[PDB]
Amino acid sequence: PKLPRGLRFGADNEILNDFQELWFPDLFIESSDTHPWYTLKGRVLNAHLDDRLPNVGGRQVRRTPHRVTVPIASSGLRPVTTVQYDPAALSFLLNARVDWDFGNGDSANLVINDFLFRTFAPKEFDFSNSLVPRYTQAFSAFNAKYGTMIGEGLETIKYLGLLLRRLREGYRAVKRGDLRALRRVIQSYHNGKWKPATAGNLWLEFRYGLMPLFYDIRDVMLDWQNRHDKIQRLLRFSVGHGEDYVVEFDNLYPAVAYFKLKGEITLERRHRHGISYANREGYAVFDNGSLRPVSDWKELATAFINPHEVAWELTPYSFVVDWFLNVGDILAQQGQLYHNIDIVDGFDRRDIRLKSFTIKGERNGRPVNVSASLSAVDLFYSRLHTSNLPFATLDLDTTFSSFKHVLDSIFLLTQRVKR
Amino acid sequence: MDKFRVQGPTKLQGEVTISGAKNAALPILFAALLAEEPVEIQNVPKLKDVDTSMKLLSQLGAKVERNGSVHIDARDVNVFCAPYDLVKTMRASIWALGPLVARFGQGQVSLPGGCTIGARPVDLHISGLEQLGATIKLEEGYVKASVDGRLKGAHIVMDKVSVGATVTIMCAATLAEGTTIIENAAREPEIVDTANFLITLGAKISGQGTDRIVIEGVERLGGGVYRVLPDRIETGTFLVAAAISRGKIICRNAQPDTLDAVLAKLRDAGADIEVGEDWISLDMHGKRPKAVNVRTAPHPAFPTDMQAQFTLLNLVAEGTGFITETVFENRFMHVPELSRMGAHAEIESNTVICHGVEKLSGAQVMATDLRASASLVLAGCIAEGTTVVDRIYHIDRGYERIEDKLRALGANIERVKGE
Repeated sequence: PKLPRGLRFGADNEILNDFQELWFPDLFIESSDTHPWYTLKGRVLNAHLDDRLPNVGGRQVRRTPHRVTVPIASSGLRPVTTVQYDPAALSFLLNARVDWDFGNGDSANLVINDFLFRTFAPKEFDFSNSLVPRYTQAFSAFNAKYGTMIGEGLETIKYLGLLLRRLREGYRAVKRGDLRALRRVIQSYHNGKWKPATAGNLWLEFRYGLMPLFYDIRDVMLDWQNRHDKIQRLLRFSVGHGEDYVVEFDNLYPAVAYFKLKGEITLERRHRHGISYANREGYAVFDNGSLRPVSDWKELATAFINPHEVAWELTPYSFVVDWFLNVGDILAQQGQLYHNIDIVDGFDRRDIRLKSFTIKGERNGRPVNVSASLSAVDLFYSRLHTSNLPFATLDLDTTFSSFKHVLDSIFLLTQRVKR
Repeated sequence: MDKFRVQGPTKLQGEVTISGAKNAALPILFAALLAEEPVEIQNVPKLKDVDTSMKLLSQLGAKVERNGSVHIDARDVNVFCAPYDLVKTMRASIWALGPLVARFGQGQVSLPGGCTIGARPVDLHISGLEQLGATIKLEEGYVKASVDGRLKGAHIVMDKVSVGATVTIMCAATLAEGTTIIENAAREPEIVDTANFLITLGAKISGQGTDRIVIEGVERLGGGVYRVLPDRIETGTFLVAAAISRGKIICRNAQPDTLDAVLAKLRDAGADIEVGEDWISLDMHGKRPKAVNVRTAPHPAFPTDMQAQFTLLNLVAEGTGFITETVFENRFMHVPELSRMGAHAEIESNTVICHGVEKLSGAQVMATDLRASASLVLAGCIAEGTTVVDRIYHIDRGYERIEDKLRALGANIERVKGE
């Protein structure tokens, strides 16, 4: 239907996000081996040769489509993509180089190229008693560690609204024509009480008189971007802890099948769980036309600052009033990130890495020097999505509820500014 | 991909006819390359591995035909190069290297694959030819072997007991000059049934079921008539589905002498087992099975060919049972498939810990092994839920018309087309 993966129609040709596919995908069956052929270089039994010997087969890997299209909201995070990787076994390429020098007949120096094996992968392990205390300490110490960083954002948004109230009174003095309620505001920024100039032009004292005011409002707009984007980054508590498990393997007799290879691969089992907070009525619709990047916020701060412009004479009534219309559109989109905060996300990642390894090698009961280097190709990775939460006493809904009333008081002030 | 869909739960009451063998019929087809007289083989079911060997011998130059009985007359073989799509399909195709150097003079056998059961212990297959009189050489995976005259006779000192090591030495020492004594052989029932076919031809091999067998070397033999005995695994597999459903099944055409220690442990659990010569009865009287702790060992004393067959029975029992696997330490695929249904287990080193639960729920499973494919189909006849088995092409490799035998007993099973 003219759509890639993860898209669905909505209103007037508007793309959405299907919930029956991202959370419950449909895995397939793949039967294809990675390296079905390899070579065995070197000299064996005093006879150098290089052929093309194949290996084994039967590799069933079930994967899921990886999607990174549209997110869930504007200026948010990527949705929970179900990435399932369940291979048939654990295959690792081993570029070994076993050689022995004993007597005159038992002398060889063969180089093993691309050697893999198939064993077992115990993927049945849970850690439901280690990630639960980690969430209690993070929520109990949130009011003590971040108790001062959040308070700075509340006093910053309230201080910006006070400057917008005095700026609105300056526009009303042009239509009315009162000169007493215009020259006294300019003297409030300086130390004493003086006037830089006195003329009959109402727009001459409005530009130069508000020069220190433009430098203070610009610093608030640049600081609000850092005090708002850092809060959304703290909603990614994806911590976890795992243990160790070794894997034993024997009966390895490659090439001439006269020397025994064995070892002990020490895997690294990891299991972490992530939790995010978003709006319960924000991920329903998503439009790319109204998505304004962060570059539009920095442009409005330098609108009044211009060393050479002709906007003061080409209909000035359609320039200062339109500036407040773009500010209300930004506050209307950011206000949805604090209205009714409900737990809607939550992913669980479980992957297996690889650490050190101690491999050996014998030949009919004889110590043989081993100098190989084990690699890692086929591993293990899992990424699902849940919809439950054990403990949910203290939430961020009551804390972020006070920030909604502050943003709504500023949006209603810009709508009352008429021409 | 074709898949099944068994519902229920129903009851399994009735009789079932045991078909031919599988592991015992493969060495018989390879022994006809040395005989210059047409032999007669009976009791051969239509399987995937059986039909694969028919096309392999047809490309070599031996005209084969069958309709009611197998009559292979291999005496006009001219092509020595074997294809690659037929050797990698199965696993026991490497046993043909014996007769392709005893009577002819050359042969090219590639590396087989088959099902994922381990690391392919082919170390004893190469050492078993140098002591007899062969040349160690290979090119592009084709194991070449050329030697003038028959193979010599010498005492072979083995180290470990394998599966294909006994068949390789036995099938390559019949017409060879000299007396060869196999030390520490395999006493599995597949060797006893295979040795009976050589006695009819004219071989002087006495002492079946013993680690030390004295093989007498002869010059040339001829043809013979011998009926293949039914499989012992198929008889014991149907007894597990009846014990978990609390019923009664009467078997026909079985070999009680091949399953001595298999039926000995089930008698103490509280089940009436009736012995005989052609019929084996078993009943549970509605009781609950128990758990046994018997270590895997070559026949007798619980053979290693009953791992996945008694895995589901130990889970539905009570207590704590463990089975120490020392042969197939890499075939651990039937454990993750049963854990999704609602069971818990743990594999420590080389011993699986089986607990004791009641019933499970049917879900989507995947069968990638041979013996692990029958345990997933019989579990759906008693569980509550839809059982979907992925990759069902392994069931037809050892069982012919499995959906038709279970239909008369009481199981709604149908075949769904795929590719």
